[PDB]
Formats: sequence, structure tokens, C-alpha cells
Amino acid sequence: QVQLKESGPGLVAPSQSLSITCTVSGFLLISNGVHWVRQPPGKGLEWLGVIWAGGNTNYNSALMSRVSISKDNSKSQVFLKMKSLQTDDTAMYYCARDFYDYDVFYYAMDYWGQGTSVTVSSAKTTPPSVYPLAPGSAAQTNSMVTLGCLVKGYFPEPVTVTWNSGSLSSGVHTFPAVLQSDLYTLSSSVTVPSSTWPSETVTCNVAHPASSTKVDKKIVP
Amino acid sequence: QAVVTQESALTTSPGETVTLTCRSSTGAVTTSNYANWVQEKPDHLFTGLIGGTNNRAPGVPARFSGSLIGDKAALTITGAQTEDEAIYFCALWYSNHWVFGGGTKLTVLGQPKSSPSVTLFPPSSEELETNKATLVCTITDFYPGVVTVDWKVDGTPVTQGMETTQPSKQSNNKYMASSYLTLTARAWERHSSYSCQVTHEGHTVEKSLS
Repeated sequence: QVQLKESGPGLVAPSQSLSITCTVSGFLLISNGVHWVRQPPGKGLEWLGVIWAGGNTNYNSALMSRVSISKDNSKSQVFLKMKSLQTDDTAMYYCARDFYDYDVFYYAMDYWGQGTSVTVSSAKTTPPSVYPLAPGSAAQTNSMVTLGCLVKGYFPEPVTVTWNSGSLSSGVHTFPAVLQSDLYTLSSSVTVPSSTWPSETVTCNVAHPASSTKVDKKIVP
Repeated sequence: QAVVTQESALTTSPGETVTLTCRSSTGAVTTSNYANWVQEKPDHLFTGLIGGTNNRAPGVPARFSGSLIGDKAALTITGAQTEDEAIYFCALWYSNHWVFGGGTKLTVLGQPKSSPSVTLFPPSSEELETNKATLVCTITDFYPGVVTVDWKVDGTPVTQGMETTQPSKQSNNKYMASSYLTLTARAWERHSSYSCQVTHEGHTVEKSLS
């Protein structure tokens, strides 16, 4: 089946270059064109360009000079190179398939990829500090106790939070991240039967891909 | 130029008909512009609905239709459902490029309301060593996705030091959010009661600690 998956660098510095890949599956690039679209934070969609089956490309004139699209038929990959970044190039970048073989001729973007988030910033990568969130109020609320981990001061996003190496899938909530002075902070919570904790250990596992850092915090009363 | 505009927000209720329009800065919308209507669903789920002005994609509900209303392209939803609540983007082809409109935010009333679950967490001893203290107020399973959280230190409402996240959609279509009160370790030790008060559609849910 028709699938499109983007992969990109995550963090890039102003005035440098951006390269993203669209890996397609379920259709051949020798027969279908692919479009590149971006969505700046709290903005609508903006078309960047298309590469047709035959190799011709067309670009949004506003970008025309800084953008370049190319492909690898055998590899099922489309690439977007974007230069002269400014922080306003921060966006979700999407690839979508081009289609026109309809009953009456018309061009349509029929299947969309899931997107890849690119942060354009001169801010430094900084590993997180992990703190346990324990009830404090150790009074039995009911049968369940809810615990958490505070992931503080990291850049850039994302961070991955797991409980007891994925075992606890049980009402796990990973909240959206807040950004204060270029450092993100997020929390994750887990709900467990109160008869269990602290008898049975609860550990949160945090991974910060950009700093290749892994931290585990055991949550104790 | 070749600026496509759409209404920015529209609201309907289930069973009503709503028409969304798409205008070209350049002139009347024609068949040759192949108006495409794309739907954006929470957490960047894009789905193509109509292509070439009036061709509904095969998986799309029969209640979606597209047409040329005068000089503009139109998307009509006949008997709108709660799940039609999304952002709708219009795109027009101009022989060598596509131009997307700003998108229309469609709100469908009659959605099922849900009150927030609030949890208040004290600063950890580990964090206090660093001379900072963060109180964490988690809010889950609420609908619609807009709350108001107020914090009080020793009965007195706090003015500064709090940060609230923008609500996010959970797998279950309800929302989540988090509020943070950052104090210095000193301040933490100078006060006694801490309260997180969350206001959702007229009601208030507060949680406290000592």
C-alpha cells in the first residue's frame, strides 16, 4: 500500500542547509510525481515544489532559488534541499503523491506523508535533567496511585519517555512540552494499583536522541 | 499574487449544511485550477477530500461535495457530523504551481463534553538541591480543549512563574494539558499550601498540597 515517510535532521542552524528525504512505498517514482509542502507553526500549508515521474520539477517562485528537489527511482526516494535558512524555515515538512489518472483530467495530491519537524535555531543541544514526581499526599485516593517524571531543560525536541522499559503501557500520559528560554520541559505520568507501589518498583526511562543520552529514574515515595 | 483566501472560521451544528469558499486573488476560479480540498485532523493528519473541483475521493463520505459557486470554488457539507470538525485547506493550480489558502477552522457544536482530571505533584527533593522547585499540575480527559488554570500560594493567587501547555489531543479524542509553577527552593520552604485550580466550561477543579 501507498505510503510516504519523511526523515530529516531535526535541528538545523540559521544560514545553513536543510536536506530531507521522502521514502515512498506502494507505488513507483517512475510513474508518479511527488510534492513537498510545509506548515510553519501556527501557519497554514505552503507548497514548495513537485518532481514529476519524467523528472521535470516546478517550484514555488517565492522559494525558487533556495529550493531544489531530486529523486532516486531505484531507491524510492525524493529529496528536498533548502538553503539560506532563517528561523522562519521552522516547520513540519510533508511529501504527498501527485495523481492525475482520473475519468476527466485533473491534478490531485492524493496520499500525504506524516511529516517531519525541522527546528531552525542557533540554540545548543542540551541533555535533560530527570526528576521523579511522587504523590506527596500519600493518602489512599482509591485503588490507583499516579506517578510521573519531570523532564526538564533540554533542547531540541523530542524526548522519549518509557515506563519500566515499555512494560507499563497502562494509562501512560506524556504531556506536550513547554519552551522557556530555548529549553523545553515535559512530564510523563503512569497510573498503578496502590497495593503495588512502593512494593514493586516503578522506573521511568528517558531518551534524548539529539544528545545520545539515556537516563532512568526510579520513583520512590 | 495568486493569493488564495478562505473564511478563517465557521461553526455549524450536526445535521446542518455549511459551505466553505475558496477565492483566487487573480480572478474567477475555473475548472483549470483543479480545486483540491484537504482535511487536517488533529496531529497533522492530512486527507485529500475532493480533487478537480468536484470529485470526491473514493473513501470520503457522500455528504461532502465541491462546486464552482460563481467566481469561487466551494466545499459543501450536507448534514454535518461532529467528526467534520477540522481545518479545511483549499489549493488552486496555476499551470506551473499550486497555491494553498489559509484554511478554514470548522467547529461543529453538540460535541460531548468532558470534565478534566487534575493531579498536583510537589517539587522533588532532588530538584530542590538545584535551588529551584517546580509544582506540576496535570490535566487529562477533558473536552472541549480549552481550560483555564489558576495557581494559589498560601491562598494568594500567583501572578508570575506559571507556564501552561497548549491542550493536545489524546488517542481517545479528549484533550490533555500540563501547568507548571516554578519557585526557588527558598520560596518553596517559605509557604505551606499550594493549589492548582482548573476552570473548564464554567466549572472549577482545584487540587492542593502542603
